[PDB]
Amino acid sequence: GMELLKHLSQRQYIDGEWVESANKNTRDIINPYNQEVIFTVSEGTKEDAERAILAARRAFESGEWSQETAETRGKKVRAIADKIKEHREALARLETLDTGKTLEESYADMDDIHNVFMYFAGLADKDGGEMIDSPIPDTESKIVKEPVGVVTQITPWNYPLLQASWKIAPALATGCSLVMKPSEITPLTTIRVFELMEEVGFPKGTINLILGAGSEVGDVMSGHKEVDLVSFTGSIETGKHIMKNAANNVTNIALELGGKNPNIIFDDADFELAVDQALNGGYFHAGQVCSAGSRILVQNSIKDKFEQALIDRVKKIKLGNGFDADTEMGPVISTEHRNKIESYMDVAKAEGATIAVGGKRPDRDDLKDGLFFEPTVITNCDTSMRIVQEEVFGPVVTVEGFETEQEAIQLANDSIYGLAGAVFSKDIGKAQRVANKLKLGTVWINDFHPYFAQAPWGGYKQSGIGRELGKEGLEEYLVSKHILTNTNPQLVNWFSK
Amino acid sequence: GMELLKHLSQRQYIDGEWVESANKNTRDIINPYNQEVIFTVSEGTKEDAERAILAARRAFESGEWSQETAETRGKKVRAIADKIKEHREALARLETLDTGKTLEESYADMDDIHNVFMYFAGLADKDGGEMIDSPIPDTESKIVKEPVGVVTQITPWNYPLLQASWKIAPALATGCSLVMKPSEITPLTTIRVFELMEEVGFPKGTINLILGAGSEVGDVMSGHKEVDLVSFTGSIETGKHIMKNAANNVTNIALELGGKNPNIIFDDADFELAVDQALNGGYFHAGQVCSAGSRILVQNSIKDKFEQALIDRVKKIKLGNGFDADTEMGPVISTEHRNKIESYMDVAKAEGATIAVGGKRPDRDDLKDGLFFEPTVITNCDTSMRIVQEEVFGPVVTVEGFETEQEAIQLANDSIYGLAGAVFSKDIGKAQRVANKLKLGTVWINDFHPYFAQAPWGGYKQSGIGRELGKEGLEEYLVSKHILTNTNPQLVNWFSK
Amino acid sequence: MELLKHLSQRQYIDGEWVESANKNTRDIINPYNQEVIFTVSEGTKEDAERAILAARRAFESGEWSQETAETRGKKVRAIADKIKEHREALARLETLDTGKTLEESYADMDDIHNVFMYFAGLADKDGGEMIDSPIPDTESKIVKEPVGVVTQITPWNYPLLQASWKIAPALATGCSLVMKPSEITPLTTIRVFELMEEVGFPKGTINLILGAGSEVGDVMSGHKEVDLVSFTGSIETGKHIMKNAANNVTNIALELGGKNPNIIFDDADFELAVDQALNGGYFHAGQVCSAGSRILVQNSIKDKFEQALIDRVKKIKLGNGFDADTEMGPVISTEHRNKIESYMDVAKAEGATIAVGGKRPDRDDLKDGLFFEPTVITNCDTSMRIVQEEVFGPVVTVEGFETEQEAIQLANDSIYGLAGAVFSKDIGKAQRVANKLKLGTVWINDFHPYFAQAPWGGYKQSGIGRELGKEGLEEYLVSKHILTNTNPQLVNWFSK
Amino acid sequence: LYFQGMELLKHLSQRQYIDGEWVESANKNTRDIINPYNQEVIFTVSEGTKEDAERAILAARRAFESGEWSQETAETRGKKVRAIADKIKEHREALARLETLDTGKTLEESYADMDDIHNVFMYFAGLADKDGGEMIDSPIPDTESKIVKEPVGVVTQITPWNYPLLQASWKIAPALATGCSLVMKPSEITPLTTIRVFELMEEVGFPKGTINLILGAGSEVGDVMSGHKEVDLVSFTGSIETGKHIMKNAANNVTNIALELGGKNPNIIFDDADFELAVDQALNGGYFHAGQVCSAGSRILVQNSIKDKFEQALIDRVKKIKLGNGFDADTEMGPVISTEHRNKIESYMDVAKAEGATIAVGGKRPDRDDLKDGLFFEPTVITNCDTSMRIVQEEVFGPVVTVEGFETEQEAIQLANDSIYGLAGAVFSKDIGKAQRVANKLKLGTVWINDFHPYFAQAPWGGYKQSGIGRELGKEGLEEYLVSKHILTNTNPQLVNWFSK
Ligand code: NA
Ligand code: NA
Ligand code: NA
Ligand code: NA
Ligand code: NA
Ligand code: NA
Repeated sequence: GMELLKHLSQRQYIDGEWVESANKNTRDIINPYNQEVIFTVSEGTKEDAERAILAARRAFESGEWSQETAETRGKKVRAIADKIKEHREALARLETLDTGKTLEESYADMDDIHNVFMYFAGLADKDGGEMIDSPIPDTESKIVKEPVGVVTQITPWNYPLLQASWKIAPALATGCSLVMKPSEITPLTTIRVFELMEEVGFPKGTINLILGAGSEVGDVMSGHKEVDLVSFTGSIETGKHIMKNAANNVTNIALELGGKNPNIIFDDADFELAVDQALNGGYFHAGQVCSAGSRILVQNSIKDKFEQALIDRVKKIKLGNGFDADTEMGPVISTEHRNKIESYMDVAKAEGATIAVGGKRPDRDDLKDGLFFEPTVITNCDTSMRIVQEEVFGPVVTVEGFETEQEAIQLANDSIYGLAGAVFSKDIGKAQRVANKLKLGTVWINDFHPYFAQAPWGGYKQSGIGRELGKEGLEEYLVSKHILTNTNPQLVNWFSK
Repeated sequence: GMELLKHLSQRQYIDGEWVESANKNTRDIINPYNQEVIFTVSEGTKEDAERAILAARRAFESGEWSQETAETRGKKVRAIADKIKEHREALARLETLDTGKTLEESYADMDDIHNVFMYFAGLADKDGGEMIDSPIPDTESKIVKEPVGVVTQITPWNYPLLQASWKIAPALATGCSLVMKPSEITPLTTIRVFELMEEVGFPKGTINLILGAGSEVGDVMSGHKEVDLVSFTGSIETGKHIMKNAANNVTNIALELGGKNPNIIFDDADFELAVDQALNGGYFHAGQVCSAGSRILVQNSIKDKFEQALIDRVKKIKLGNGFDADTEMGPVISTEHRNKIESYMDVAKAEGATIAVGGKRPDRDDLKDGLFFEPTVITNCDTSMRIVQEEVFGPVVTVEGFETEQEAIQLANDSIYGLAGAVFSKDIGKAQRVANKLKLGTVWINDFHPYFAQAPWGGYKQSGIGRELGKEGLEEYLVSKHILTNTNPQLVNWFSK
Repeated sequence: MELLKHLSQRQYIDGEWVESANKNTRDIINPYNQEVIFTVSEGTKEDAERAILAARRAFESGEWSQETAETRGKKVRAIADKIKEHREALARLETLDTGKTLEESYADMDDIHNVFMYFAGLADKDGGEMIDSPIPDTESKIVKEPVGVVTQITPWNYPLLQASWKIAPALATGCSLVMKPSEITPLTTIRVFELMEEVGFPKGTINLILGAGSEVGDVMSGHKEVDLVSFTGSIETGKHIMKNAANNVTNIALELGGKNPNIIFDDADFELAVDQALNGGYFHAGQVCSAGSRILVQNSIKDKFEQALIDRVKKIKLGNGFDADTEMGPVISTEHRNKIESYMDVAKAEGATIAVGGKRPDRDDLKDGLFFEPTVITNCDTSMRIVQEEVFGPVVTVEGFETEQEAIQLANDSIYGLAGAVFSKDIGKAQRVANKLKLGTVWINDFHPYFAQAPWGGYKQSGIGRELGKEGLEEYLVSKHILTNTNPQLVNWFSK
Repeated sequence: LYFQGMELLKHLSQRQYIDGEWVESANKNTRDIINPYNQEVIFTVSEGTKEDAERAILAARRAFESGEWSQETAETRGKKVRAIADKIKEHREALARLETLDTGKTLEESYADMDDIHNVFMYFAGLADKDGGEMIDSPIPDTESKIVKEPVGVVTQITPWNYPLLQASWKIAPALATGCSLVMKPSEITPLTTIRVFELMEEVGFPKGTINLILGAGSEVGDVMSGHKEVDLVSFTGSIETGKHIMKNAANNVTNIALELGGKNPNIIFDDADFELAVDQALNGGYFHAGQVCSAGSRILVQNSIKDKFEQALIDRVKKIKLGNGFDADTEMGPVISTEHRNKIESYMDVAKAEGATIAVGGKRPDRDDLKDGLFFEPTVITNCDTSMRIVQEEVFGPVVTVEGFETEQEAIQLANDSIYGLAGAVFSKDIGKAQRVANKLKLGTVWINDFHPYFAQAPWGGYKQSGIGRELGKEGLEEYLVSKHILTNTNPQLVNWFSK
């Protein structure tokens, strides 16, 4: 469906105007299902990014949005939520066109996105600070929460609009001015949400959209002196660089990098549930969702049976066009990403692991032109291997065995990451013991994947800094100010007269 | 009084043992009043720092402190507070010996320190997380707050034990394990507080003290993979380096880097109060306290009179030995710091400002051997000058005029810093308008200097990242985990059978 | 006429619009002309019992109480949207029923929308706490649940606004409710129940009882299946309700109005203070719960203030609330106008001066309605009954004071504690006074503001508990401490 | 005849404490305090008058209005509350012995109590300066909106005979931490530890009138404490009948009430419970403090497949419970509190019989020589009963348990909730998921999963339904002693011009 695109903007949005790149450069956007060019958009310059940042500062300083009532900001955020639902069908199709995920996955996404905006809309006017009981007589002490200021927001290619919603909603609810740059390879739904936000109506410069991967654009967004918070979701290497650049101005950072999310299955788990959720954990969005569970840890007494049950089902996963109802798994996002996955299979082999199923591009005629990769299970591996220690971010799972509860915890925590993970067991007490010991921002007990606006999401260790979603997510966009009034000021007379 | 030192430890404290440096290196500690060597301590190695970090990790993982009840942690933090009060006299004298500040200032410090530990002791068991209303039927969602983990803590020379208290108290209250390194030039009260903490009794490895050059062990304390939070208070250049190092492991950072704190005096201020508090803001601890007000902004109609009234009083400030009750202002901290202050006077002159009073080392016989510098007032300057834009951190103030409320706000915000500031005016409504527009973490209305454990302290912009003190200060030492239990788990059956 | 042509005339119990069990009815009056405008069911005590039992059944079924908080919020938001959609007709109905101006009713409907919206947004924002247990190997959590079955009795001043303050949190939290509006002003409440039915809630979640039938109030306050009784109205009725609630140790929330003081210092903005004294005294003919009937004015400006106030009072335009030029409508009922008249007799007997007003207006177009002239009473003091007792009408008293300390002492010399104002350009002084006033809401250089984001309620005899804000929501929740011992060991205290 | 235990009462005050002075009753009336172990008079104290209570209330109001305590910094109030806590620990031994002397409970139970009481004061000391209100994001442009929390004002506090000093600590600690002024009246039959804690509080030092102690059950004293116009909150713990009367009196001034009236606390034992744990905890639930603690579990609901075995195991152990002097280390259960209370328990056994229940064991006063003079009653198990009986529907507050069977999870929940009460209860099952389902459906302020009795200052305690109004302990408990004030400042006030000029 190209007609989606006939009225879609191809430009950046800076200081209230849809504008081309300063040098008129463009980029061709691809559909991963067939590798065909589907759209062409502006490829911005570092100067365009600077300009958007300066526009955001100007707007912030003008106070039109930062001084708007929180109730009114909430209404405007709610109007965005309603736009998302109104345009659910076209937004879902656009996300499927751009990212390759199934239309059913995109629908679920748009429902979630609506709920993200709705949550933050409702939160906007619920906490402006606190009154402090001052330990000094005849003083009044209060903490006032203000918008952090100017924020730069960089989003990834896995769930572009969802990740955008997680950043935009609190930023707008709190009164910040923002500059957003989506992944250079998946900008379509982000352009669309900016059109919608423009329709809702915000003061000029409050929201700005930069497009591309232009030289130093990232560096400007992370290193500009007028930025108060840089919020980045993406690769670990890029994130570290971003944090180093933010240091030059002592700028707050929020990072969500990925993680190797463990899926711990005890022998007293509901076996069929555990297999089902291992599949779901490994292969939803071809294993590219941030919540993906690529590291299965299964108790030794059920390991052999578990491995086979998993493989039996992996063999039946239906690959195809995300627009087709029968498709269960779409393609991976890009050539570069598929190549990384292929190199990892080589690593697995070199280390002596077994490719139990999958591990190559599918041959089928209707899959030949797209960026498909078979769902894969790697067995006979251990925590010392690169394939276990490094996240591939593809439709690939590893399987390790464990003997004891203590061992499962130790193995699961033997990782540089700390994003999310699950424990499966009918023994809820045991599951809760494991959950309390796992160094992960989210632990699921007898589930896999859930996240929602009402609860914070983020990582321990190298999976990130800070939180998105929930009240903690909103707090990344606020800054505290202690105003202390002396209501009966007297000279101190410490120095001589 | 060097009997204060006859049983003071000269060693580091690592994994429950007082130990020398791995290479037996030492450093001579000086009294700034007379530049005499007063004590010799171990000068630790980068391997000593690594060892302390590994000990903190081991202890953390053992759970003896991290899994102790919050109530019990609070009792132990309270026992520290009680030790501080019990040893108030000797601790105050030690701080005066090491830092040069007056004994009265040290006494006030020790009272404050007691109150910091007491506040956090009381906070320890007041919030373990929250229950979330899950949007998914048949699920329980909770957010549990855990200690962040292993923390490294680097403190400055201005208020060594105070700054230590701000970091140690929440770290211990929340169940973290810590490695602390005080300023290489002022370690004495920090050594002493470690002896006191050891007496209170903590599991081995919970607290560790490293001594010596930040240039040796700093990179390890900021860049080690087993650290979960690096908390640094000190110079801006060092802080940026520390944050860039922390990025290598995506490590949380908390920074307080000082600031050029404005003191805004309107023509309807209580005049005598404003002069008094300008003196206090400029010259308490020879202008070296983090709350110092070096940038005075005074309304033009009272400026000429204000300048003279300030100068009249500056001429009478009594410099001397901090142990002498008549002393109002002690020396500055070191040769290096005094040299920086002298270079700044040269800058002021080169830029065309006037040294209205002071601006040199005092001549008097009893002051000749110490690191004294005269309280100084610089006039005829403006916001474009280096002397206005750069913080000297000494007994020096600049005076700028302003015509309007709007101008005062614009000038005060024309700075890279954002730590604290004051507004003086009998028109409380106007003071509140100004306070709301100042980009500062603390604004005082008709006061100067107050800070206290009940309220968060920290900076906007280049003054820092995060907060110390208050509930927010405690929160730096916690991490959130969302535990989601599915209480009626069903297969999803997204994939084929 | 078409405004009422499709409006239900019945009660709403367990998902059905029903007549009274005895088919009794009550004629509803328009205070502007005293004409009967509508006829509705006058329920029985058995009807009230049946609604309470229906609410309990629904609560126990869990369809609403176990609905997700996010979904409950969407439903409460849908109510808010209905209010805005029907803003025009709802405003006209409130004016018809209560007599207040159409402009006042419009403002009301905008506010009511915002009340539902606020609570919709709050519904899913706090489910309880994790506690750091002092017992090793235990998990301690506090789960917040709906309080249960709630009865809600509302007054005649701002019927739909007061209904919104109660309904919004009750629904957001998952309670089941039984509401009874003032017998004399049920129209907008019937309408909002039609709208809520359209939004769609499980049968029994919401129920509407109409009337002042024998023992109906007593059933709503004294039934064993009720978990909270929330009442807004007169002090005498509130006390009776609390005594009845005691028979089952039932939570009560009460809002009983108050003598709200308006303190004007000589350094106030003078014209602002006169303007706001008028607004405080005479908005809704002085019948709004935020009304300021007790003016305390500093002696040095008192004479000038009194005359400025009187000059303006003489020009206040009385008339039909539907007419744009009307500034003040009639009072609510014959009984209420009679209470106001008896208070003027008291004022005279005590030796106060009726400086202006104090009687029914004569004008031809006003003759048939329940009008009472805006009134200013001067030369009075805190020892008088007129100053100690609130009349809740278009009447203000004026007392002088010399000092800040005296103003505070006078303002606190009252059984009430609902709201009040301080007018002064000296903000530090206004803040000192505000901190010392025993009132749930204090305005500095303003009069009347209230809003869903902040709690409203009274100290002393003005009430128990709060409505609006997070505290208001909390009246509809109950805390449960669930403590799990994760390594239970025998205690072995008793011998084996 | 002298013995070292006399040092315990020799210097203990016998008077009330009003407006900073230890004073006798206005009419010099006194009351004899008894030790329930031997029914001997152990001490004589003032029995105050209604005028004494009025005077204390007026003193509290005066003090509150003076602001010396209400305007003290929260930090400083916390230090003072902490000093009280430290006094409790310092005098732990004597306070425990005194509580055992006055109430009859074992010395080990009193020791545990004093540790708890210390922790209560410590918890509130720590809480005192942690929340002064909120800044509100105002929907009106050019306004500032804040909520300031103030002490509620003058509070009256009436405590029961079961855990006199513990219940006193639950009330005093938040009242002082928040800056209220208080008037406290302990149970007329158990005032000793309350007098002692007032001596200790006076040592710590508070402004005159901030704390006041009334003693007795004098005519209309209760009525003055619940119905006086100068009171802002009445907090009562005790019987349901008294609580209702108190609430009705509080209504005359529209006065806030906080009530804790006890309850019939269910102990639900599934067939997949740890059997020996469940029998152990059923004993603990039924018989700690002779079943007089407020957390007592008198209503056992046991799944039918293990009911017979459970009933016999319970009875086998009940036969071995050691009754005796609370001061003796071997004592497992002490006497009941008074003659009137023991009589109520005896009349309930008559009711049980009339209704057709079986007294499986106990049900009478013990015969043994060393128990003959005290207010002892045998630990009792009543079987073959059902939810329609008075003995199941009404709480006896003694060393008595009833045992009902149930077949299903749904049935257990239904039966457990078929009660006018709502204080606390337990679920025993190795199936934690099931226990959690049951816990969420029970209409009780506290639910224990595989435990019985725990309460602590960090978590609120209170009842649904007729067990009470409001909460004690935790942040919610502190909040009973605070009142909210919304201060709204218009920072750019403009005339409205609604009325014509
Ligand atoms: Na991290
Ligand atoms: Na300085
Ligand atoms: Na910063
Ligand atoms: Na009125
Ligand atoms: Na009240
Ligand atoms: Na109740």
